[PDB]
Amino acid sequence: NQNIQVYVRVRPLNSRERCIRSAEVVDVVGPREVVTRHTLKLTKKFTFDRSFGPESKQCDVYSVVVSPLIEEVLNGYNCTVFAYGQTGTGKTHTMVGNWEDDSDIGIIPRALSHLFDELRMMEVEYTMRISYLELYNEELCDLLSTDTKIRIFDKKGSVIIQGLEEIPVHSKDDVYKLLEKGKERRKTATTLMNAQSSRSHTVFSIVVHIREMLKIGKLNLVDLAGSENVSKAGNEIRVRETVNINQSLLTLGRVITALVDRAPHVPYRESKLTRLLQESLGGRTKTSIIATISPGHKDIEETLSTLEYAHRAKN
Amino acid sequence: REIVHIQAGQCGNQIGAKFWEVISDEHGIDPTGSYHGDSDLQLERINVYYNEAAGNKYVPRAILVDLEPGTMDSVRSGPFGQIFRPDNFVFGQSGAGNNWAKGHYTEGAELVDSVLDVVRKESESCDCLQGFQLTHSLGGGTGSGMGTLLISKIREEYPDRIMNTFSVVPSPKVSDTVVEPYNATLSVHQLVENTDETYCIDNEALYDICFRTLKLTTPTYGDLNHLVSATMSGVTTCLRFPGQLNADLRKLAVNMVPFPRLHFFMPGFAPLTSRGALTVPELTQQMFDAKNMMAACDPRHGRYLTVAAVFRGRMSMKEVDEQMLNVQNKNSSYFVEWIPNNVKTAVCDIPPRGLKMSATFIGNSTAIQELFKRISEQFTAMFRRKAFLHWYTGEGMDEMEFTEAESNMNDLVSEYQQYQD
Amino acid sequence: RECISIHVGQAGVQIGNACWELYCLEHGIQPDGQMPSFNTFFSETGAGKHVPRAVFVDLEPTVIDEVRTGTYRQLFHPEQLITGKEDAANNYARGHYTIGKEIIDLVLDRIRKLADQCTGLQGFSVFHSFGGGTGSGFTSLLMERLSVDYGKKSKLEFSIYPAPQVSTAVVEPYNSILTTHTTLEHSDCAFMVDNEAIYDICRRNLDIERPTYTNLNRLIGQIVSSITASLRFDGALNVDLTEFQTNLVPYPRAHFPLATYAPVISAEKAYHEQLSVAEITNACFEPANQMVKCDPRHGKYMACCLLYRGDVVPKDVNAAIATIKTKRTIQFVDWCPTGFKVGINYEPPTVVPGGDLAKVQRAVCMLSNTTAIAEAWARLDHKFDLMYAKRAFVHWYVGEGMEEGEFSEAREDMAALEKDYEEVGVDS
Ligand SMILES: Nc1nc2c(ncn2[C@@H]2O[C@H](COP(=O)(O)OP(=O)(O)OP(=O)(O)O)[C@@H](O)[C@H]2O)c(=O)[nH]1
Ligand SMILES: Nc1nc2c(ncn2[C@@H]2O[C@H](COP(=O)(O)OP(=O)(O)O)[C@@H](O)[C@H]2O)c(=O)[nH]1
Ligand SMILES: [Mg+2]
Repeated sequence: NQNIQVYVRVRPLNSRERCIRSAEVVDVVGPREVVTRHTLKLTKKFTFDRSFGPESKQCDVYSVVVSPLIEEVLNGYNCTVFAYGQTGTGKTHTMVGNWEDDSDIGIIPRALSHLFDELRMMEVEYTMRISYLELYNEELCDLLSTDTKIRIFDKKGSVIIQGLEEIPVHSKDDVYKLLEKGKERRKTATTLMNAQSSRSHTVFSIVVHIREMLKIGKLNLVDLAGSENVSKAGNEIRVRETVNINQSLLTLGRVITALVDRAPHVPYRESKLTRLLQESLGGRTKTSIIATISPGHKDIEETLSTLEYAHRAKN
Repeated sequence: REIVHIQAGQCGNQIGAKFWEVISDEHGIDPTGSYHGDSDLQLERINVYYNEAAGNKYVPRAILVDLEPGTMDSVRSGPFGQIFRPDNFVFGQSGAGNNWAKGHYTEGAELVDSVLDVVRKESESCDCLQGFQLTHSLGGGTGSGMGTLLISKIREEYPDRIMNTFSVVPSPKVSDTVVEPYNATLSVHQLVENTDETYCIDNEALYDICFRTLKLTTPTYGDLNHLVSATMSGVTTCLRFPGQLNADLRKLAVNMVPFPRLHFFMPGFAPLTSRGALTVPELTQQMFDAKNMMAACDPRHGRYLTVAAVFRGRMSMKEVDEQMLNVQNKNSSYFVEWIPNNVKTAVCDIPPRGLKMSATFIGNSTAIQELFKRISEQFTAMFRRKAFLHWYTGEGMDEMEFTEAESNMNDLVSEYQQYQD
Repeated sequence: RECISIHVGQAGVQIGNACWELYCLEHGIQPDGQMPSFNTFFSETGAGKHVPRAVFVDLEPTVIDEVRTGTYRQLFHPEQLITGKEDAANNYARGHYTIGKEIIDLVLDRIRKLADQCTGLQGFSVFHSFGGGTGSGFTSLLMERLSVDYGKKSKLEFSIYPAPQVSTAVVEPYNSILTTHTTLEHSDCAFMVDNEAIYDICRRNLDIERPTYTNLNRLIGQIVSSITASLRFDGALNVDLTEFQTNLVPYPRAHFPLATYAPVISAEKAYHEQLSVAEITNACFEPANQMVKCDPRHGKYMACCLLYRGDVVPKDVNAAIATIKTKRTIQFVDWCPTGFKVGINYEPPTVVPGGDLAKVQRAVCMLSNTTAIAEAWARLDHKFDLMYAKRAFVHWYVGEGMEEGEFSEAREDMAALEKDYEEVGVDS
């Protein structure tokens, strides 16, 4: 579609955040616009497509997002969503949630509900094969089974991955186990701060052929890492991780600006992700960018940097 | 501050033969390896290109590699064949016969382990590595075959070094072998992704330059390799000799690469004269001129992104930079709009021997999509017939890989048309 | 009563070749360090050697070896000639973070060593550029620690401003916006110099159509001698550099003056005109001798220093400073009635044996703060803005450790500087 789905969700307060008794800095108006204060003391406004506050239900943030997104995958086209944000409890509650209670699960099992809601809704040849691959140290790692290379196969734009392990599963808890199988082989880097720093841009692919003729549907779940600074990291190996993370984001940040200006040649081959994800962002597709955040006064410079990644120029 | 130099292919080893002939005379180094120059500046930066061995010996930082001995058989027997220590002559028999997969995908790759250890022991001897430097062609078997294979392992091993190479491009004039568009499209599948820069060079433009500028009758391979080697020293000697604006190759690299895939350049020597004035406005007009473009492209048909103007000699700065400014003033359409100053200067205090001044035009134009159109159109009609392809399919190459090579090449064409207007 | 001098970048180091070229000629000091037959910028040894209070640091090892193999290598102590091994590569991220971190710990101790050797430190003056890699990156990292450890000292910056038309690197506007954010927070008074006007003064008033970097820095070195090396000597009305910031900088962020120098003349034409103090002060306020390519008529003035040299009667200056308000085509703010600080040192202007400036008896250096500079910032901001619109060349920085939100962030603090220079003139 012509209008890019630029979103931002605010996480609620934690109990350890209430031990500090820190004041909130976020002001919710509606589902469209949410004012983000800044005390230094200039309250700024950041207008986006839709914004979710700290007191928002996990089905509710999904139904605005994942429920218009799902059917265009099966109706010919494909659709893509990203998950951009730093390490935080708001990041996990967006994707998988807690899961629990069949409604308060994240965007993934609410989709996995609505996938298997569609399997019982109408009856076609549902074949749900799924791969799950990361980008760790500029190579595409098979998180399911890494036993040498991940090879890309291209007649107009359709990119297939070789070396990935597509698993034809047909129950909701299956990929729920596979994501646990994904995290155990996913590379993390131990550190004094954020040791669980498993920082990798990571795709999660749901391709479902729904043939009768031939009918295909591909869904992509992008797990973007947060943009970091090498100075604030203070680490003497981690920098090669860090500078390749940020440079991959900006090339991804370049091509979306190359989309909205209706530029003739959108570049793709410069970064491996958008080369591996060419047609998913480019076509008559609907791209939802997600920025998670935690309120208070701690990650203020981390908060305002996400809004520059979320701000688009319009007529 | 040391650069590794490797020469591969029948082309590049001929080029590097005349190249080290120049640098030896640049410092008064004898063909044996003894210093007989008269300047400390000849003496100061020898380590950048040489290893000082005992008895004031100087072995060049140079590795010769091929699959056929015959070129190195001529070189080691010929002049400046004794300046090398004989360890560096890493080769074998059974040449590729201008087959890319023989040079890259198979046999030629078996020699690579013998090469990289000689690269390793040379790079271990460097106290501060600075970059790598290759000499090859695109349409050659033992030039492009190992030439892509060697740089792939090195950039994996040295992710921080500058990966420059001097690359001879196939012409619209000569088809020496007919498989020359097949070799180019496989190499560009590696050259975009594993180097930081390169230089596109046609034989045909050097045929034009020795004809219309040097007025020489029969331009032999000695003359053209003499001609391209002047820009090779023209790039690096500002880092070595003192200058006003001394600029690293990385200072070129951050100045000439606006987008991480566009790093192809059209070098050009400024004071090209026959034996029948010399100022900075004299130089820059020869820099601007399309006849001095050592690639077979019309740069006025293209548009420029960035221009590097390396200079050599005692020149007043305002005399350069105002004259540099006038180049953007006359044809402001020829440069891209989103870059306000499109040209970088660099002035070395020391000129080469004989001439009091020399400059070096290094440009990144949108004319290079034309030379990419020659290879892709030559790729298309040959791939339809699959004409003389069964050698490579017999060597283990898939048609999708060739299809993914040309589309990635076609990706590179679509950038320059996008940024031209 | 002493001050330190750091030189970084290829620019400010090569300027510092010309600065210490004057100070040895100021007192008959040889390149050795002794006078054949004053304790402000030197340290005298027991053997009569005088070591300068200068440290020369660069990432490139080229220009440092030009000093310690050419002349004046017997002058500086070799522990001061700090030398890197690999270039800055014209990257701010290299100089500010990536490369310069591994040298600055050696660098900061030498400043800490020399400040311990000093007593009564007036502060220090650094020498760099704006469009550089070492002289924008590393000097940004350098004045960070100095603002921490020496919070009470005067920090002076003789930066080279990126010229509008003549520029020597494509990434020069990309590094100026990064430099000014580090500059605006901690620098107390930073001078800019545009290279085009150094050409413009020399091709018209000095009649030299061949200027080199040597010929430019003799003018630049002559001004720095007029600010400091004269004013640490006796005069009729001496002014210290500590009272500068309260005389010249009216606000927190207005500390960007323009220096110039009026008696710039060739050897021949000084025989014609006997230079009085009246015509020299008018020659400071010429739009064509501003040393930074801006239109002073389009800018209001706030404050203006006039530092003098040689035989000068102050009674003539009071008539001459009244003459400027009599010749009022300048715009002056209604904030400040009397932005004219006079300072007259008794020392003459000195000649360099090889330069083309004649032996005048009197010399005037003029510092000034005008609102014409927002026009100058608007040029460099446009040059930035199109490159960030394309995300041009940014992968050499985010491939080195910067964030894309930061270049947007640093432009706003540059844009916040543009609000202030609009505010200071409009007020009534
Ligand atoms: N007046 C004068 N200016 C110079 C001189 N050398 C360089 N510059 C100016 O410095 C500006 C850019 O700063 P550079 O010193 O070149 O910065 P760089 O290219 O990164 O080199 P380094 O800072 O040493 O790493 C150029 O635009 C030049 O005009 C000099 O010797 N004299
Ligand atoms: N200038 C120059 N070019 C050469 C020379 N020898 C070969 N070439 C070029 O190299 C190309 C052939 O590549 P080549 O090196 O022979 O293939 P290889 O032997 O398999 O590596 C031809 O297009 C020639 O133009 C030479 O001595 N001088
Ligand atoms: Mg330099």
